[PDB]
Amino acid sequence: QCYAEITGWGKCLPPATLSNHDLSTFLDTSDEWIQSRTGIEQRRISHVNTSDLATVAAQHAIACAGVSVEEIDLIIVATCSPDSLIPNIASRVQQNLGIPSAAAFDLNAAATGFLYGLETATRLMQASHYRHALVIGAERLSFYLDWTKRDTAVLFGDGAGAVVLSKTEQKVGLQDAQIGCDAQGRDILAVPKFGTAMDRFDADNGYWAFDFVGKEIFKRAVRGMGAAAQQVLARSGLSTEEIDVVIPHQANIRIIQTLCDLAGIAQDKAFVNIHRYGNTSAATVPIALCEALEQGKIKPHDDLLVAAFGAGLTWGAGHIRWGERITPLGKSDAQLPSCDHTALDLLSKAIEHCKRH
Amino acid sequence: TQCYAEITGWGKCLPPATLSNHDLSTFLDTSDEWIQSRTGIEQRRISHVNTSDLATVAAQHAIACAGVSVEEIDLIIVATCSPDSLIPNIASRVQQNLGIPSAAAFDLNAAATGFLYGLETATRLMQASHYRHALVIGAERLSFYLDWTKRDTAVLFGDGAGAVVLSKTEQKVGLQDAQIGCDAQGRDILAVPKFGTAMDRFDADNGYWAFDFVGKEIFKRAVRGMGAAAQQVLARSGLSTEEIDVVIPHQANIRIIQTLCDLAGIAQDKAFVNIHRYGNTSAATVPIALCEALEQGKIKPHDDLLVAAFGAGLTWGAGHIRWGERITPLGKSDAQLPSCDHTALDLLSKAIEHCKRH
Ligand SMILES: CC(C)(COP(=O)(O)OP(=O)(O)OC[C@H]1O[C@@H](n2cnc3c(N)ncnc32)[C@H](O)[C@@H]1OP(=O)(O)O)[C@@H](O)C(=O)NCCC(=O)NCCS
Ligand SMILES: CCCCCCCC(=O)O
Repeated sequence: QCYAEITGWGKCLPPATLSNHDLSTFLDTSDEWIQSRTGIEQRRISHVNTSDLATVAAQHAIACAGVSVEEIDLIIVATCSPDSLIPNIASRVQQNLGIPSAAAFDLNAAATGFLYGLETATRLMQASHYRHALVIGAERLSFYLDWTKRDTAVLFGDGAGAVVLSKTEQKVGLQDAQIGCDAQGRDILAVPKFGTAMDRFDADNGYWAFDFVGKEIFKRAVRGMGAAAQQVLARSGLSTEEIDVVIPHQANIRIIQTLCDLAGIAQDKAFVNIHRYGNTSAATVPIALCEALEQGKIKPHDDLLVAAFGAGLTWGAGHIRWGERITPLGKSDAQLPSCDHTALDLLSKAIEHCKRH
Repeated sequence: TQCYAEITGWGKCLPPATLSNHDLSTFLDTSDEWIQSRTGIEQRRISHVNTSDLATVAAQHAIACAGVSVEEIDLIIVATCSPDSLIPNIASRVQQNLGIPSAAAFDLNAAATGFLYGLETATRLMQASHYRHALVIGAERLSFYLDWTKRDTAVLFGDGAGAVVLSKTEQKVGLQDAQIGCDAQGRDILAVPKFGTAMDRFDADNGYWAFDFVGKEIFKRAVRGMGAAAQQVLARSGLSTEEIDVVIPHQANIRIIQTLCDLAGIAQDKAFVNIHRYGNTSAATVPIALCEALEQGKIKPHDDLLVAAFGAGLTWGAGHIRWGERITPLGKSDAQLPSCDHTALDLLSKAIEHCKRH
């Protein structure tokens, strides 16, 4: 019996920041409404592709773990916004990092993708011959947004988070997990016409709908994450009070609060950074984990509950038992190339096109 | 304690519209003579429906074949590089279509090696955790991507889907050892760089994307990648090469398949080939081939199978499957695609005209 210890953690947030005030200059919205309803103050807009965000996050996690790129056997990138479909962006991260041989694939389960990835990498390592793995959640959601619709335009940001996993006999890392999907919620969070269903030669194919029914997402997410968390906790044999930290998906603060309240988990145990970055889909959990560790929220031997949901409607929860070390072995100098533009400047073309159309 | 994931169901979905080599000759400077001689491809299928619809039908056939209830399916993996949509994933669409409650549902992209990646992943998930039954699907609508003015690539690819159902068991069956990987130095020799979030969303000409393709370099890297993976798998199995009963390869090029077998010392007649009927269907190739090998009586109970594949990445893989007792379906499915009211040329008419005009 082995386990997959989380030995490295890292993040990459692009520098360009879009404030609620910035959004109010081109949409009929306010910082007052957004902060009160969502809890989001700011979000980051990438000047580079998803794979570049993923690469920097991975470099930080590798340094943190002190592992050699020659030791990495498996690379999973969880994303719904890959640079390209052919080939996958896991292979681009592999190419960028100079990792020889590793299995490299992209996984799409929306914002639950990082937990899906962590479950998958963990079980691969437990049942087969993978010694070290790199699991990355990375998104450039700004690509997708309709800048005339305030409902969806204020919720999402770009970013990437990463972990490195190391095979061990110590009972650490992901213990039980339950992942799933409520396919009856499929049509309430969707971009139906980007992908091979779109008309390739229609000049207006860029003006797609972002389907979004917020109250239905709320209900299904709470139900989905809640029951998954219960299964995990029940299988662990832990009482609810033994959970030290909750690392949730960062989509909505009231969802996080409701999840904890219905579970009877203390509100102050949930790590929240949505105010800074908004919803970065698959990046939310690994960015949050990385920041929780940086800010001293996770102690050695802590019991963590991870929980997430996403378009699908995918859902999941996991129980992580932390090991001995909460400090990086090394630091990485890795950074994105310099950003010569403001967030409004980056979005200028897309805003003008959506408004004209 | 030690369990295994038996392949208990297999199924396929090939769309009805057939594009012949003659059809291709009416709008490209090519001939059936050249294509059949050079590639061995006679026909390929062009879908009138989205990838998820192909995936759904293949799954229905596999589920009937396995005699499993949709309530028993705990995991759905769709390997594809041509999904209907990115948000949400198409695994969830298959789940919605089939009425599967609760199952983990995700899309996996490792190009044509995706089915083997999927089979490895589902197997290990079942071995290390609480998944009793899984559905693993390779499904593609590659016709979406093609430049119909370029005969080089336009004659090689097709649409389709294949599926398996896996069932947890104590019997030493299903996927035994596997080795999967990626040669990222081959990343730039097979690619469609400008479809995805790297593309200009508001450029009216963003549909006319280029391909990176260096055929001799793909050949070399694919043979090297699959060959060494197959060796690792065989070496870990403790089997001699003569004990392999059937090879189920990726159907990209017949000389690649031949070279793989020759360098491994595997008899050429053990490799199952259906590229002549369907061309390269990326992640669907292996599961369609497996399904057809079973239908045609090529796989016996207790046979040792070698699966091998490669794809853009350059991803690569091999697997050793030990077959169990049953090679016949428990049930048949009536599931079919909706009627196709168009010929393959009619389906491709708009895309052909646009590519020619541009
Ligand atoms: C076995 C192998 C020789 C197969 O070759 P092939 O792709 O079937 O055919 P080739 O690319 O060698 O083409 C041979 C000639 O036919 C011509 N040709 C190509 N497509 C044609 C068409 N549709 N009609 C008529 N002639 C054509 C070419 O001009 C070429 O001549 P050239 O060498 O002077 O350019 C292999 O070594 C190879 O090169 N494969 C390339 C692709 C590959 O290996 N994998 C792709 C999977 S994604
Ligand atoms: C132009 C798109 C064709 C599909 C390329 C991937 C096929 C493979 O992996 O073998």
